[PDB]
Amino acid sequence: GFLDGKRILLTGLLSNRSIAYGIAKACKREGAELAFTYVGDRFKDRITEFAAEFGSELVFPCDVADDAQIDALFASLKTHWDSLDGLVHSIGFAPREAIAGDFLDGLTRENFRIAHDISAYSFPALAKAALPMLSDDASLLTLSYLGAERAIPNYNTMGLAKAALEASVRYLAVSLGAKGVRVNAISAGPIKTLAASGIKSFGKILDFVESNSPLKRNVTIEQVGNAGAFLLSDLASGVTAEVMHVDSGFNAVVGGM
Amino acid sequence: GFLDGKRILLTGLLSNRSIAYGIAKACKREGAELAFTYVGDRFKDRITEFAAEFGSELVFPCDVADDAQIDALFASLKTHWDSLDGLVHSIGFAPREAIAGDFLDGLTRENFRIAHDISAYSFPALAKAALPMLSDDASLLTLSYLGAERAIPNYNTMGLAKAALEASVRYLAVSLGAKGVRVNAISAGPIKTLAASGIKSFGKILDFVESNSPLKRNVTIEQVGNAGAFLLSDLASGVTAEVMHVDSGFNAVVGGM
Amino acid sequence: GFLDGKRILLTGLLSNRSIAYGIAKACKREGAELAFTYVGDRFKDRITEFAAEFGSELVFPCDVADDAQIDALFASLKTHWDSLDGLVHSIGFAPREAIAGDFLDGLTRENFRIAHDISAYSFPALAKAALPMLSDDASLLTLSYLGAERAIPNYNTMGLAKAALEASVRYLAVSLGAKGVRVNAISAGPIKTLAASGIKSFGKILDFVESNSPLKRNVTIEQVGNAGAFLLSDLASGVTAEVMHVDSGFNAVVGGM
Amino acid sequence: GFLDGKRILLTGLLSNRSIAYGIAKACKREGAELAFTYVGDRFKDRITEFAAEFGSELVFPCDVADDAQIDALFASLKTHWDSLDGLVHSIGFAPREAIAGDFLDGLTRENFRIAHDISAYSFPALAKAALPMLSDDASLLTLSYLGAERAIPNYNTMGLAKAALEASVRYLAVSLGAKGVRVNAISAGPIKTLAASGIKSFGKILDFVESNSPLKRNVTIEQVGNAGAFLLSDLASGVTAEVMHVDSGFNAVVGGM
Ligand SMILES: NC(=O)c1ccc[n+]([C@@H]2O[C@H](COP(=O)([O-])OP(=O)(O)OC[C@H]3O[C@@H](n4cnc5c(N)ncnc54)[C@H](O)[C@@H]3O)[C@@H](O)[C@H]2O)c1
Ligand SMILES: NC(=O)c1ccc[n+]([C@@H]2O[C@H](COP(=O)([O-])OP(=O)(O)OC[C@H]3O[C@@H](n4cnc5c(N)ncnc54)[C@H](O)[C@@H]3O)[C@@H](O)[C@H]2O)c1
Ligand SMILES: NC(=O)c1ccc[n+]([C@@H]2O[C@H](COP(=O)([O-])OP(=O)(O)OC[C@H]3O[C@@H](n4cnc5c(N)ncnc54)[C@H](O)[C@@H]3O)[C@@H](O)[C@H]2O)c1
Ligand SMILES: NC(=O)c1ccc[n+]([C@@H]2O[C@H](COP(=O)([O-])OP(=O)(O)OC[C@H]3O[C@@H](n4cnc5c(N)ncnc54)[C@H](O)[C@@H]3O)[C@@H](O)[C@H]2O)c1
Ligand SMILES: CCCCCCc1cc(O)c(Oc2ccccc2C)cc1F
Ligand SMILES: CCCCCCc1cc(O)c(Oc2ccccc2C)cc1F
Ligand SMILES: CCCCCCc1cc(O)c(Oc2ccccc2C)cc1F
Ligand SMILES: CCCCCCc1cc(O)c(Oc2ccccc2C)cc1F
Repeated sequence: GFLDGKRILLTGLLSNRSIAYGIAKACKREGAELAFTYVGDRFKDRITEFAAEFGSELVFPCDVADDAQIDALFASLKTHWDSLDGLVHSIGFAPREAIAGDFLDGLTRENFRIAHDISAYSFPALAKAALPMLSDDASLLTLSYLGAERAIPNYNTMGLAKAALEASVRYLAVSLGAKGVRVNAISAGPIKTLAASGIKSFGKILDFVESNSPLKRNVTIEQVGNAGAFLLSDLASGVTAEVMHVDSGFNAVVGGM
Repeated sequence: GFLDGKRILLTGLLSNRSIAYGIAKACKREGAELAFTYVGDRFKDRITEFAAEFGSELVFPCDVADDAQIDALFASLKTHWDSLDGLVHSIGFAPREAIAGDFLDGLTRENFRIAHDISAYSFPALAKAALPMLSDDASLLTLSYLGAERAIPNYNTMGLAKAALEASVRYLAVSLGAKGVRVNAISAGPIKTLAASGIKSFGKILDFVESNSPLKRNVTIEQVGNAGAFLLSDLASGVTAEVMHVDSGFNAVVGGM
Repeated sequence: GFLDGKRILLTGLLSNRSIAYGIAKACKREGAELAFTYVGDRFKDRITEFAAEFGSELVFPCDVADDAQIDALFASLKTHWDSLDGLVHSIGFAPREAIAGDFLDGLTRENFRIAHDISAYSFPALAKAALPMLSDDASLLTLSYLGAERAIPNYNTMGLAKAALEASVRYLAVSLGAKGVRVNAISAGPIKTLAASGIKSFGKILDFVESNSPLKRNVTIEQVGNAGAFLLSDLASGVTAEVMHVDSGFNAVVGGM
Repeated sequence: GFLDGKRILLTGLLSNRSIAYGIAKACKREGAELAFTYVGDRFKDRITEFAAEFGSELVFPCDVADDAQIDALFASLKTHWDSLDGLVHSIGFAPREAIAGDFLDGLTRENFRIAHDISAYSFPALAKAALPMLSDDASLLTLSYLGAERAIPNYNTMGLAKAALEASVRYLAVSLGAKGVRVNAISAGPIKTLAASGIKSFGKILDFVESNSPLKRNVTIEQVGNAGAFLLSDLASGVTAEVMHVDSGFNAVVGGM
């Protein structure tokens, strides 16, 4: 397959509906060797099973709020892999009130700080910590959403954090590019994941995308997974600093009128 | 003039080269009544003189790192003005290392936090605190830079923060818009201000814009000031959620080849 | 006013609902001297009355399909004005079928040709013909619509032509910029004009913008007019190659969900 | 491979440096069956050899200036293939003067017409003619350049045509999407092809991209080819109406300062 030999670390594989699961499944199909992170000792068994499904026993704890855990992740990974070819950042968080209702009602300094710390900062932070072991042709991928580009109801503080995240893709691409490393994002359409059980204006958004997207259907984690596998692969060696929409074309229309 | 009767609070007027000074001068010319903020007791005399130049004695301290000072600013302003028609956010900061050299070398969690706190969060934070006294036709303006949209050498962490800031313009526009309040940014070209004495890759950027911009010249604080006055005025009542480039058209070209 | 002394030629003033009428009214208020074009001998009396309303008797025929008429327009204007400070291009056309229903059903080579000839080519063609008499600080303005940027139902072939038009703003800005001339567009929201009595999916779009735009209201020709006057004026001397949205912020949201 | 069974028609394969050749080579590797167009009887032998290199004897004449040839192309193809799964539009032309020097000097109505007819109109025209035989999961791909988005010296009239072309990608995506057909573009970086021997400001642009792109290298037809194969494949079933940059990240920076 087109990822034969590539060794890829995936964050954010929480359930079999996680975007990271679709990415994991596609990467495994195309021949990659995988390793996985988790947060909280209670998910250790679950992530261990997922890893074994993908022929892997490489699982490591990493709460990205913690500098020591970020450093320890790569120290641990390095005892198995002398080099890293891929990194999937599929991590996000904002306090409930900061992604519900009116943008200002949910705005506080702490809510802003946490959302940007976990959803934006953590991507280049992982990149920096991984750098000494990145292969020259490594590829780093993060996940964003159209709320970074345009105001979408309820997305609120997460829209700000995703905008910073997309900017980080561009600055990372420049920092790491002379070495040969690529950095991209996928702007994925709505998919019913665990994170989506935050606000269900989600049902409304899901219906709207199905009705108004050019393909008249919502995307799947298989479709996002395949796009992800592509970006992580040498097939995409000409592509960096890109935010690729995998959203049935929804971003490109004015819908609903 | 086209701002007759409008009462406008300006942050960030540090010296007579400040972008806020150009905005202040243009607003005053067009008939606005002005008030000003400052940071640190040592600038109290200087900002007091600027205010008097613009026919004003309304000066208030406000370090935007401090919730109590943000709240106290509007409590103080309210003892003079029962309503606020305009707000100019012309504030930014990142630690020196976070806007010099390689993006990852200057990246730390604290540097990221501070840059986003001061340069991005503070805009909607001031908006929220001002809201109870905003007039229905009020207009809020912030200042951004092309580094939000594309990777520019040295801008680094500030590029991420400005991207979040531009997103905040869109979410603020939605939150405040049903009331009638407008929220916009100007993406200004390089201008030799006190903030510009950070990294002088500035001389290089300044030369490059002069050589490659469509108008073959750098912008002035008078030009940014006039665009600002326009946005704060009822002339711009159809315009909100916009990031307007005032940069001699530089953003629209691929230059230097 | 801020256009005192400026001499501005306006195309496209067809009725008192025309966007050009709002622009004309705003320019006249701010002190400009106006001249006007028309198409077809039957509109000569009507445009003559409009011109007199704005203190002008300067009216000239110009079908932009015709090279000879474009050249003759400026020869005629030059017998009155030795220089031209402003040009408003507020002209568009596509055959009915090319802006109704399915994009491919209405697509023919001739429909494509006509739409691009009249709606896109004519802007830089007028600029080129005007160039020998343009003042160094002249300002050229055209009108576009969000359908250039994103696919909007029914807009179809006009979306392609407006995309080419917006590109022409950028290339014109470079060509004319070293002289000092500025070139911009306003991307206006829907306004019930004569052109809007093409397809009334217009009623639907109008309702959708009112319901979903940040300001929760449609724009007016007064609002587009004032933005236009600003762009044509020295207030906007820092602004070129820009496509400014005057659409109540509608472009910046994902609405309707 | 990931295009096994897919039947793909490629236009624009002129020499072994053509972007279409890289696309052809990648599609063939991934298992596609190919057919090819050519213009002018003198290239019949050359295109016949290329086709045989890719295991094909399916070659057809098609000058896209001619409606009858467009219709005859698909009538001919249909005698071999009852369905079409992919279409690569890798065609462009503007008269020499319209892509050299100053934008207005090279601007004429005929130059504008020809550039838009051949470089923009021809894409949806081929789509419309192919439609009756397109498979439900078909994928249509065109090639664009950054000059559509920003003004690049010399690109001039072709910048306008590529902007219209990118808009056509969005309108085509909507028209064909309910059926299930996808439509995308690749915005490729400079590559030394036969078309590039127009103006050699090309050497300058090539050097500039190598020096300033994040990956510090120019793209290859292999890299554009692989991205193309991806877009034409079911791996990209979630992706439509997209303009994907394959340009070493050059679009995402401000370079050269
Ligand atoms: N589901 C969608 O509709 C959608 C659309 C566009 C983008 N995205 C993005 O895709 C990414 C994945 O989300 P998802 O949809 O797969 O939902 P998910 O719940 O399956 O994945 C979210 C992950 O974030 C991880 N996470 C949260 N806080 C963390 C921390 N402090 N340290 C480490 N990990 C942490 C969680 O463990 C979880 O694995 C997110 O960035 C999300 O923003 C999702
Ligand atoms: N000068 C340029 O080239 C340029 C270009 C584009 C955008 N901008 C932006 O314009 C805005 C104004 O900068 P400037 O160029 O006028 O330089 P400046 O130094 O004159 O203004 C910066 C202001 O930020 C204020 N500030 C910093 N920390 C603060 C805090 N904690 N609380 C309150 N105020 C604080 C300073 O007091 C100062 O008044 C900034 O947002 C800047 O990012 C500047
Ligand atoms: N009305 C809207 O909702 C809206 C929104 C965005 C942009 N626009 C654009 O604003 C501009 C003005 O349109 P409008 O809304 O004021 O409607 P309008 O009917 O009042 O103006 C259209 C003008 O195009 C002129 N025109 C058509 N063919 C011509 C030719 N061959 N030569 C010279 N002039 C010709 C007509 O004479 C008419 O004056 C157009 O470019 C339009 O695309 C309109
Ligand atoms: N080479 C680059 O740097 C570059 C960069 C970005 C985009 N592009 C685009 O990629 C596409 C392919 O160009 P290329 O670089 O492979 O150069 P090329 O010369 O190899 O391909 C151009 C093709 O256009 C075809 N063509 C011209 N007129 C035609 C007509 N009337 N009917 C049918 N075909 C016609 C030619 O036959 C030729 O095959 C073009 O659209 C071009 O604009 C090229
Ligand atoms: C807000 C209306 C539409 C949002 C749907 C798309 C979407 C985007 C996401 O970034 C997403 O993941 C998160 C959302 C909020 C907080 C944390 C995460 C991981 C989940 C999700 F369903
Ligand atoms: C990094 C190369 C080009 C940057 C020049 C434009 C510019 C943009 C700015 O946002 C600016 O103001 C700051 C920059 C860094 C940190 C804080 C501020 C206020 C100053 C400034 F000169
Ligand atoms: C297609 C749905 C929304 C379109 C509304 C906005 C609009 C945009 C326009 O560019 C416009 O003017 C024309 C439209 C088609 C053909 C010719 C013109 C001048 C009129 C008009 F009402
Ligand atoms: C104008 C300066 C940079 C242009 C380089 C990239 C490029 C873009 C193209 O679209 C291209 O193909 C054509 C260019 C002009 C006319 C016709 C074609 C096919 C060739 C080409 F080298």
